[PDB]
Parts: sequence; C-alpha cells; structure tokens
Amino acid sequence: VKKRKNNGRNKKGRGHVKPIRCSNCARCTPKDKAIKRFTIRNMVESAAIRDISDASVFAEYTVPKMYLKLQYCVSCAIHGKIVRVRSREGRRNRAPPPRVRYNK
Amino acid sequence: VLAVDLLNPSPASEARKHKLKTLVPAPRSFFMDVKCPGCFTITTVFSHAQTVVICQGCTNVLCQPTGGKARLTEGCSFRRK
Amino acid sequence: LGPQVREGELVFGVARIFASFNDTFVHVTDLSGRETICRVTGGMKVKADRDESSPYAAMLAAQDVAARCKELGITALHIKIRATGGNGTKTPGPGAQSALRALARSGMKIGRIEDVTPTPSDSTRRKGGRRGRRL
Amino acid sequence: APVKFVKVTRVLGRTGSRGGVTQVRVEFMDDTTRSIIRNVKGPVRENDILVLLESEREARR
Amino acid sequence: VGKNKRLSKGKKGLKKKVQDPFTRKDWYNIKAPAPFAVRDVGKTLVNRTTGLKNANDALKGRIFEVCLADLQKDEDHAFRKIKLRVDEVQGKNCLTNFHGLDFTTDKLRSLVRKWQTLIEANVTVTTTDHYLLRLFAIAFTKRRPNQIKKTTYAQSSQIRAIRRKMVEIIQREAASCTLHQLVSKLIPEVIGREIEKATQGIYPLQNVHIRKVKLLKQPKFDLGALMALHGE
RNA sequence: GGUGAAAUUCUUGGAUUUAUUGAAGACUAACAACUGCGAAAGCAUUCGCCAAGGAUGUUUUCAUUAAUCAGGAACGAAAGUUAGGGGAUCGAAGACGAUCAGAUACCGUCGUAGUCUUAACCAUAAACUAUGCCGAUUAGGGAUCGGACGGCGUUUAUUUUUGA
Ligand SMILES: [Zn+2]
Ligand SMILES: [Zn+2]
Repeated sequence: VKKRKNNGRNKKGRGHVKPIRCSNCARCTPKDKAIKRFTIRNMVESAAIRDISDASVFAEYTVPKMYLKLQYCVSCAIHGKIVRVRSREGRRNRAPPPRVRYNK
Repeated sequence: VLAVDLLNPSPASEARKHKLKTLVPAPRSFFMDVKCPGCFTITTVFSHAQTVVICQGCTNVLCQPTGGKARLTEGCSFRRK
Repeated sequence: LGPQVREGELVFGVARIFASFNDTFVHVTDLSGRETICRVTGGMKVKADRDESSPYAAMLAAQDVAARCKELGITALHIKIRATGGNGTKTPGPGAQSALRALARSGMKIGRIEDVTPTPSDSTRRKGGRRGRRL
Repeated sequence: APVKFVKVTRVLGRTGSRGGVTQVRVEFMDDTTRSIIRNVKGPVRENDILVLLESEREARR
Repeated sequence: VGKNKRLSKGKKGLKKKVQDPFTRKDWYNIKAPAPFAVRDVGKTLVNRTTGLKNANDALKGRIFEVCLADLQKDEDHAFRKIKLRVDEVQGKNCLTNFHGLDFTTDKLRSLVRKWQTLIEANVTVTTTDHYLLRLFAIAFTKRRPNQIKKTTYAQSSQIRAIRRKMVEIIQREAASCTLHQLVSKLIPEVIGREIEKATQGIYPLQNVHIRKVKLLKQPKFDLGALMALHGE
C-alpha cells in the first residue's frame, strides 16, 4: 500500500536531486525529503540583555541577531520532537500551525 | 446545459474561442494600406509580416517583424482594407 | 607597566571567545591580533573534565581575565564569538554566553559584538559516512 | 562575601523529576529594577524572604 | 585538569627562571589617512628595541580592523569594516593607509530572503596609480507596492543583462581615479546609487551595494605620497 | 582531543589558541520552491566559440509521405577491470582503545585500494509513477511556467512603442 500520495518526498517532474548532510548524525538524504527549520534569535538571552545594555559605551545599543537553518533526516526529526505522528485523516493537512499570539 | 442550441452560437461567444475551434475555421488576420509621411504612395502590408517591408519610393522601412503581428514605425498611419 | 593616558580616555582591547561543545577558550589580544595579553581555558578551572564545557566553568575562567587584565591598563573590550565552524555545528556552545556576562559584571566596558564563525562556500566530504553515527 | 537578600513575588509551577524542587522568581529588595530567576528546594509562599550566596547563576526556563 | 599530565616537560627538561615578560613592552599610537574624520584609533604593544632586534621591523606589516562608524563618527555606517596597514613609524606614532573593505556578517545574512532573486558579479580594475584591486557587487529584486503575486522572480535572460550592466559601470567609474580618489567615492556609496539609475529600465533591482574590495598588487613604496595625506 | 562516561594519541624539542603569507587537489553553501530542461541515465559559479531542440505566431510550401514493432542497432548512475597523470578530504581491507559472559560489530584514534582525469571495456539497480504506445468522448474550481491578443491606471528612463 501507498502510505502517502506524494511518497513523502515532494519530487515530481525530474529524475535526480543532489543529497545533503543531516545536521545531527551527518547522514545523506535528498534535499527535498529533509525537514528544514529557519530560526531567528538574539545573541544573548532576554535576562542578560540588561547587563550588556548598561555596560556599553554607545548610549543606547541594540544587540545583533543570529540566523541559522537546521535540517534533519526523518529519523532525527521525530526523536528530537521537531515533528510527531499524526492521525490517518489529519495527515493530509499542510498548513503551518498557528503560533500563539496572546500567550494567555 | 442539457439543452443547448449548438447551431447558432452568439457572435460574442465566437470571438473568444481559438481560431481553429470555432464552428468553421476563419483567419483573424487582415491586409492594410500604410501611409508613409515622407512619400505619397500606398503599400499593401500583411498584418503578420515576417519580413522587413520596404516602400517602392524613397526606400523607407515601414514595419519590423516580431513574434506576433509586426509593429509599425511610430510616425505612420494605416487603415484596415 | 601600562599605557600612559589621561583619566578621561580609555584604551580598548578585543576578546576572542571560542566556545565548542567540548571546551571553552577565553583569549585577549591587543587591537591587532599579533600579541596575546591573556588566555585561560575552561579546563584549568574544573577537575572532572566532563564539565570543561559547563557554563559554570566559563564564568570562573572569565572572572580572573578581568582581574589579570585590569593592571595592564586596558579597560574596554571588543567581543567576537565563534563556534566550531567548517564542517561543525555552527551553533555556539553552552559556555558562549556565560563568559560574556562575567566580563560585563566585573566592571569592564563592552562594545561591537560580532560573530566570526567561518563558513564554507562548498566544503570537502564530512566525517561519518553515508549512514551516520548509529548510536 | 557580599551576600544579597531577595524576596519572592510570584511562583511559577513546580519542576523536578519527583516534584521535590520548586521554581520561583525573586526580587533583590535593594535595587527594585533588577529581577532574576532562581531555584528553591523547600515550600515557598508569596512575600517569603530568601538569602542568596551568589547572584550570577540563574536557572533554566 | 591538574592530574592528567603524564609526559609533562617531555623527554627531559628543567623549570624556567625568569618570568613576567610584560616588563619590556612599549606602547605606540596609530594614525589614520586624510579622508577619514578622526585620526586616533587606539594603541598598540610591542617589545622594546634592543640589540639584534629593531622595533621598527615589527611595525611594518600589521593591519587593524576598524569599524567605519568610529572613523566617521556616524552610526549609519555600522555594518562596514575596513583594514589599515602600517607603513612608516615616526616617534611613538604609526602611519597607515587603505587596505580593503568588507561588510559585517550579520548584515549580509539579513538581506538574503526566500522568493527573491540574488544577482552578484565581480571585475578586476587598475587605477592611474598602478594598484591592482578587485570589486564585488550585489543586488536584489524589488517588490511593487500594489503587487498581489507571491514571488518576484526575474528571467535568466534579464539577469545576464543586469550582470553586463554592472561590469560596465564599475570599469567606467574606476577608469580614471587614484587610490585616494577611489576611497572618497566608497563612503558616500556613489557606485550603488549610479548603478540603480542605469538598470532601472531592465528591472527595479533594490538594495545595490559594493560588498567588498581587496587589492592584489602595489607599486614602489613612494614615501613622499604617504606624508602628503598624513600630518595635515 | 574525544564520549552517556573513558582510554589509545599530541605536548614547555612550545601542544591547543592568535594574526599575516604560500602551494596543492576536490567541491560550487545561503538565494532553492508541491519551480525549469532532456529519450531515459542525468543536469546549478562567470565569460567566449561550436552545432542541436520544444512551444507559440502564419491568408507560406509538399500531398498520404502515417501508428506500433519479432530478429537488429545507439546511449545507459554506483561499484568493478586495463594503461599513463594526479593523490587535499573521506575511507572497503588492516592495526589498536573501550563495552560485553563473548564482540572478528555498533563508539574512538590511524590507515591501503578507491574517491578526480585521458584512451579503451563492463551493460546491471526499489533503472519506481512498482501504472507500455497512438486516437476519441466524459465535471466544477483556484494557483503556476513559456508565447500571443485586449484593457483602466501607477512607476519610470534622451523617457514614447518597449520593461515592471
Ligand atoms: Zn540525522
Ligand atoms: Zn516615398
């Protein structure tokens, strides 16, 4: 039986695609099959910003950000709880989850 | 739908179909007479000419070929004959 | 002993923090990179060698840098954090942020934070094989 | 040692593998601007008073 | 860890006698070329002059990283850093001139985004002064205010037209200039704004910049030229 | 250094770390997508030269010149084979350190053929859409790539026609 209509790959209209290296176990997987996450964060955590802020010599200062793109094989994706198993009917839903914008 | 008169389509509905998919095929091209400002002659030019057309007198260009219908020189006028 | 200067002015240094996932390095040089002023690693402070990367060890190693560099006359630092780089994780280790605070709290001045991790445009083959570490 | 005194203003859940440990947010009660996160072992109420030996460790989450 | 050393000093060795090597160091000041606003940029350290080891030989091949914000006293130029190479040493003073340019790492990563087109080109050029130096360029596609379509992509034929236009502009601007003249054009970003006007017809192409400049060859030292810009 | 924790290994004959410079070979990050091309295998840095191809447009030209094919022929990833060049990185075989009742393995430090290229062989893959090729008809919808046609505006240039 086919578990997924797209074979869980997202590759139709071509024959080959170069692989990539997993960011955790350094495995080789096709680029279209890997799970990709883009992350934007600050250099320092929010509790430490005040100590840096008042120790500067430039009056008001803005700590820079850091930009990373991590990408995993499926075996490392669901062991680190990046994604998890869904139900049979809930599998066919590709909308990104609604991030909480009120936080109680 | 389920009851249609296929013999008498509206003229508006036939202006949108492909040139070959109508009830009877018919071209949508035409010939035209171009008035060169420099001279007083008249030349018959196809609407979809693939070659640069030169007028008989004073030897001036009148149109430039392209992918579809040739574009005329800016300082020129034409009538559909 | 130290640079002669008026009381208003302050002299600058640069700190190069190398924080991997196995150890952390605190290194202070002059304005250029040629001359090293002080350098202490996280392994000098801890005695169990599984805590060389612990955030606690970075704080202790960072504190005596400020003490040791205080009498040299340098009063301000530039900061350049870097990860392993190359084929590595490119994510700074746990001790990267612990050391930075200890310089600020100790009384030293801070300016111009930056990240200088080296990234390849197209790298050679990476260690592990095609199947990865299967544990 | 320059020991500091802190006071608890709100409690934020109970951590630990077996629920022994509790996590609280304290206030330094001398510089009202500053506020950090700490970990405590015993039962804690609001307006409780704690003594802190070092004030640079903080805690996860 | 204290109790891991096994070989220690090695096959056979003995402890040292004299320590604290910082008692013999000296401090020097660093100056800046003519176009920049502020001249003092910091201090440097070196061993004291002695027999068999002159101090000036060690202060002739050093370079320094100074942010453009400090030199111009302006926080707008907070993402560009340039290098200064020491040439001559007066009494307790080091003289420097231009040695390159480069963006900061964080500014460049913020520019690149998905569903856009990245265009980049490079070309070598030489000035009237026989300096061989290379320039890099970068640009991105620009969205339209009333656009509804999700992605803004240019056709690869259009990309080559823009790439050809970049090379032509760079050569023309640097054709008749000196190294001092060229630097005076980098800090007001004349090249970027001139490129944008020319490529307007092909495609909008927001965010034109000169990514970095590095030099490859140098002529004779010509000490007379260095003193012209310094000591004003 | 490396690991869940350790050891083998390198070190005041200055290890690890810091800045400048040089040589060699391999590879083209981010942009990169339910997007493009090719008979399939496959193909991603710039520029110059050489021949080839699909779609669209057309009041050009020939007039059945067509479909599928037993035998037959061209191309055909990776590994492997024969002679030269090259040999940075990874790493079959091999040698050690741990774990374990045992461990010829999973983990760690080294490391030969190979990995790259020129001239010739080999003809097999879950070579997969597990779905042969030509032709006709059958239901609604919104996205997207290439060409043409129509239109109200904005933007913009030695600016119009074009491009967005
Ligand atoms: Zn993995
Ligand atoms: Zn005429």
